[PDB]
Amino acid sequence: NKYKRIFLVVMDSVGIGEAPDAEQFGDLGSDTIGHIAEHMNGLQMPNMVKLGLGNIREMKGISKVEKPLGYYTKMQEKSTGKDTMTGHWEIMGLYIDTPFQVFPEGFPKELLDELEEKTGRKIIGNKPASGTEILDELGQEQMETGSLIVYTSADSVLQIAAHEEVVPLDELYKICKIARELTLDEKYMVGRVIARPFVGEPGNFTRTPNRHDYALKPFGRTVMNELKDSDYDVIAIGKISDIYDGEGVTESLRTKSNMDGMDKLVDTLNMDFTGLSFLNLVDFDALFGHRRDPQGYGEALQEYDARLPEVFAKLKEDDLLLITADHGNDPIHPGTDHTREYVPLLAYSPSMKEGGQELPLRQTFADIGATVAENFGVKMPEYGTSFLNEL
Ligand SMILES: O=P([O-])(O)O[C@H]1O[C@H](COP(=O)(O)O)[C@@H](O)[C@H](O)[C@H]1O
Ligand SMILES: [Mn+2]
Ligand SMILES: [Mn+2]
Ligand SMILES: [Mn+2]
Repeated sequence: NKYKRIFLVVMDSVGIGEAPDAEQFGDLGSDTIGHIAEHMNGLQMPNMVKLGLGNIREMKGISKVEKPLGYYTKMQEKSTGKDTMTGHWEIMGLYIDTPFQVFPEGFPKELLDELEEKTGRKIIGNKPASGTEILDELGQEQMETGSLIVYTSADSVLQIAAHEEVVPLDELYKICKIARELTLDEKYMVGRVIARPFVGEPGNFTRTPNRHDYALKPFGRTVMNELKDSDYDVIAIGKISDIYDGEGVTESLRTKSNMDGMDKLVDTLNMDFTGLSFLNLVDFDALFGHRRDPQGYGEALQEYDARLPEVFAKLKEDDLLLITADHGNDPIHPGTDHTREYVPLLAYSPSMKEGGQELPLRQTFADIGATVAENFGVKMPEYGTSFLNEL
């Protein structure tokens, strides 16, 4: 094998400019990194610059270098949707025709009607809201009526909140499983159903750790499945295990923040493994992209960049570092949804003694999966073209 360990980092939502098919999505003009760089009066990302980020595209404060540390290009998404699951499933070798839906105006009446019909309970709320906002507003009504608070976020989720002393936990879980079945329907395909039990009294409600998620498995066996089946390590960091519903995962490391994510990445560099360490840095998307906060996004990008030299120092000759994203989420764009953008690709190993070069544009995110598969000698995915030989 060319590399003993591959470290794959998804900077969630860190797009590098509108894709050729952005118009279809109402995403003309989108540019996640570029608009952030303009907001910041120049982004300070010297380490990503050293890798070749500016060689992909020059942006304010992000210039090309003559000798990038590794190879660089961008990737184009082939799957229909621009959600996190689609992006990640494509990265790991799939093609996803059916997009996961978001619900800025709540769920269709047809779906909620069937959920009421199957559960024998009324549904209230039906809007995007934070857990805290929706409980403050509707918690008391929920307690008094035995209704279900159904809500969403800016992502593809359906959340059901019920008080633990009013709706027994096992009943809430049964209801969520019903909702999970009803939402395997392309009219209202949600990525994730989430049980949101809460306790307390009016003016003092708190969600409990009895939260449970109901995810969909990837629509196909992924490169991760193939690595696991061939007795390789597949270490998932952060949201990765959840995104793939555990498929192909041999170890999962929970993270609480981007900095904690980098700490866990460092933890994996310190581990003797053979296979894949796969990190998702979610703060970019969750805290900054969706909240349309270019300042916070810029600061987070600078915080992430400052962590990289330690990663560079720990990489061995037979390690490969891959840095990419799963879509865009331009924090100066209308609405609250993701944006259809190219994503950067940087590929670096210390064994690249004369630095890197430009790779041909990756025509599907599955080029990553194909590269990982070829490296480890496992079954090649149906989609994707490996760039292993180019490195
Ligand atoms: O909590 P996570 O990280 O699993 O994230 C989950 O809940 C969040 C809501 O958080 P809240 O209602 O507390 O503001 C959603 O944005 C996210 O799509 C969902 O997967
Ligand atoms: Mn848009
Ligand atoms: Mn994402
Ligand atoms: Mn998102």
